Amino acid sequence: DAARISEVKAWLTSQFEAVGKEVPNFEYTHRSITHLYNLATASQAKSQAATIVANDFRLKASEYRAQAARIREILESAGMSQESLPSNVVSSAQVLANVANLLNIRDTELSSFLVAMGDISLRKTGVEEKRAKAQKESNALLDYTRKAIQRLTYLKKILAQLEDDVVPCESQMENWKTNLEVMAVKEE
Amino acid sequence: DREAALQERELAAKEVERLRNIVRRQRKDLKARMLEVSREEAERKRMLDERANYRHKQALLEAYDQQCDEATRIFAEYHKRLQVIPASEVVVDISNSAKDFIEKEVSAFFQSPDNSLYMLPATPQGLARDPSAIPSICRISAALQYPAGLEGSDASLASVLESLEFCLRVRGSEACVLEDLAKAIDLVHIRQDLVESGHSLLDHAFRAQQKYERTTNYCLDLASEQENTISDQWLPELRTAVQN
Amino acid sequence: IKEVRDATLAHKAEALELQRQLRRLQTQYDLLTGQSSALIQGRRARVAATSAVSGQITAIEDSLSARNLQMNGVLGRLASTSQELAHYMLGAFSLLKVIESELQGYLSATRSRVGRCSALIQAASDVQEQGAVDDRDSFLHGVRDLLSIHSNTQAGLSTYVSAPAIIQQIVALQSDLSSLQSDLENSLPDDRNRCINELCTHIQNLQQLLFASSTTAQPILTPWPLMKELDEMG
Amino acid sequence: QGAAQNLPADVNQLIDQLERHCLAPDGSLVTKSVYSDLQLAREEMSRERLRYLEAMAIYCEAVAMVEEYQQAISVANHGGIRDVQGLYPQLGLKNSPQVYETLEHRLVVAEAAQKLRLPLISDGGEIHEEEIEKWLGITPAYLSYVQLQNTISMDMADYQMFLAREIEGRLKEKCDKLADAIVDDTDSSTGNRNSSARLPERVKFIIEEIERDEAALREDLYSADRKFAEYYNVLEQILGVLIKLVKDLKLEHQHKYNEMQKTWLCKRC
Repeated sequence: DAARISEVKAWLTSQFEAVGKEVPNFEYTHRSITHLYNLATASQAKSQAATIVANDFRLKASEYRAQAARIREILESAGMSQESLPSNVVSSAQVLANVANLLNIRDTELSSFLVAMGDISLRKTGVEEKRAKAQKESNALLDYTRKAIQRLTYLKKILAQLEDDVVPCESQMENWKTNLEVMAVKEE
Repeated sequence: DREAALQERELAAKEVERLRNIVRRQRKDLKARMLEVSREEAERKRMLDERANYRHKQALLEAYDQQCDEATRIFAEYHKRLQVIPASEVVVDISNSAKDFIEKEVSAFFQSPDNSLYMLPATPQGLARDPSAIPSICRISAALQYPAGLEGSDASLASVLESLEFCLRVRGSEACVLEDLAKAIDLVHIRQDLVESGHSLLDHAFRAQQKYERTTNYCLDLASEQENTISDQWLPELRTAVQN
Repeated sequence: IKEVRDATLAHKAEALELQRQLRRLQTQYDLLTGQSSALIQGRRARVAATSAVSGQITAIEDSLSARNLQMNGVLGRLASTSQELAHYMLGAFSLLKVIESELQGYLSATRSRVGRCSALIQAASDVQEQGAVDDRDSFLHGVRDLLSIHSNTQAGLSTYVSAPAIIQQIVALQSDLSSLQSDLENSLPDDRNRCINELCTHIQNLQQLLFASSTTAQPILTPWPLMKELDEMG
Repeated sequence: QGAAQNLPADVNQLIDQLERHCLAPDGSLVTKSVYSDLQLAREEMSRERLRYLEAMAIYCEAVAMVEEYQQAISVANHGGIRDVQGLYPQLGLKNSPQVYETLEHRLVVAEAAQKLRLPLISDGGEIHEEEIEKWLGITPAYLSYVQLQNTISMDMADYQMFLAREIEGRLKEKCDKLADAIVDDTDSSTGNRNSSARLPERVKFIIEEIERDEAALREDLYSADRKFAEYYNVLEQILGVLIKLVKDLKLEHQHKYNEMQKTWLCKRC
């Protein structure tokens, strides 16, 4: 907790409205302080991760712009096609790569075909089957929970009385030990 | 009846492996083919630079041809007229030639393998200047120039890290690498967070298994020895009555 | 009967699902093969092109190598004019001026050689280059400095380790990522699923013997004497 | 496990607002910290995308096809009887990007000098950094303004036609086959030209899933973790009451009942 009070005091300068959030936690945290510190540590890591990533992409964007205008000479180096440019080259080059352009076409010089089918499938085909096969157990875990849940209710159906019956059981038995000495004298 | 349903399982349970198995064996072969072309399409690149710069040298040859044709033209007639204070400036200009001499020889010796190695940032001049891209080489270019790091040690500093993240490259071999550059460090945290999920349940589940294989065995063991004893005792409880 | 059909057909659905995945695979493999296959022949075409360029650079290098000496000659012939002046019309001074212009374009070598000297030091610091680059690469270390949060004790301390990091912290990148990778592949599921069954065996043995067997014996073996001696009690 | 279930329930009390209210800090307020710029860069790229890779998606063919004359050269020596007249028509399909090569001697130097900083005049604030460095590093190349003309001398026979053959044809199929094997999945019949212009959405359904669906899977597998946990509780529950049951009642109460009754059944004994 001594770690959270340190960094929260830094976050506190920005969590101005969150007081209505924090104030309710301090009524319940006793069993979750460590959890929220575990949340706090990982989240604090994500922040500085976000800060680095902001710089990384921003520069990575400003330099796509430079290298972009470098290769744009492919258009003008064929400048005789300026009148027919939009109908043939822009139309095709956009209507395919436009969505893929941001994350999926940067290496079209060496992996255009490679990514679109192989690598793109390598992700989707990698994740879909593994989850689906993982879902075959998981939906059996729904089964294993479903049977388990009814086992609990079916089990508690008998413990619905057995857990209550012990108090009757203790009283309906211990009376005998009081008389046992009077019993122990009749065996003669 | 039972066999008919079993057959309905049979048709499923003979192809089921065949689909994944044929797919996944190809999956690994596909992966190689991607990289196994990358290093050779790279050869095109490293080859391309050879073409580019040498083409520039062809241009330079034509250019210096165009700096010598007139230059070598203009001297002769003045030389011929004399062959057939201002002396000092010529003389110190002669000293200029003496250094020019060897430094025209380098005009050729520039392309000694030394420049063949200087070609690494040179042909793509935008990648050259340290005071312009010495951080950019390690952000924008690293994803690109990675494989030559095994030969060109300078890039290795950005490659070996990836070469140890080679599982990360396998899942993003060509273009997806540039985005995990940001996301991966969180992904490991998320995986760390996931194993912490095992921690958040093992923290008290271990005690359960620890608790039970002790507590359970007591009950198992004690009940056994109890049962094997009282078993021989219930029968006597009838022996007391059979005559009575 | 419906219970089994679902169980069988549900696996058939998995088969049908997987069926799509196979058809999702072969068609692109040829295109994945083809364009690469064309590249492989491109090597052979490039095998010639590699000789082609060599036959080009040589034919051009040997030209400038023949002219430069001729260029050097005219200056070496210009020295004779200097030696002629030493032995003793104006346009010879415009000639001198244009030779000075050559010095300007000559210096292009100088701007290159210093660049050539850039490689001559960019190579010398061979395995040390990572440390010298950390001065303009701190962004890369921060990634680890984020990874250091996996080591809270090393969180702040990892800041100054950035210098030998590229050769030393590499192992932390390896061990951490490789472990949490390897842990993911065959510990994150496997150990967790494996562990889980043990609790299932715990409900098992308790049920099998402590509950089922214990309640299967006592309530059946007990009632008989209860009624028999009470029978005499009547 | 009565108390053990109160604990997560008690934790659930504040964790509830950790979800509805405090997720904004980690997912919404971080914009105040840095996540605005990151998304501005992410949105900035969404404009770099429209600018940049349009040339890349066709540049990949210029330096690839242009190879087809590089092989032609050596053969076209003893094929020298034809090299010249074989130039113009054939290059219309196989070797038009030759112009890049025949002009690479300048454009590779000119692309960085003029074009690399000229997608739009807004780069005018950085024209100065490019020039002060290029004005020196490019000094050897600047002396090549006459070589460019000589290559342009006969290649001019090429800069009037190739629009109609390799520009017209090579890309015509280029987009399709690349688009095909993504719509062959379930809509093969429409992949020819129909689902082509519709491909960006169709592929986006895969690109987006590579970020949104992986994240959805993360919770699917993370929920599966919760499934194990909630599965754990119920099993941890049932046994937690079975383990106590035998010791508290069966071994204790059930045994202490009958072996005491026996002395009553077997009392006259």
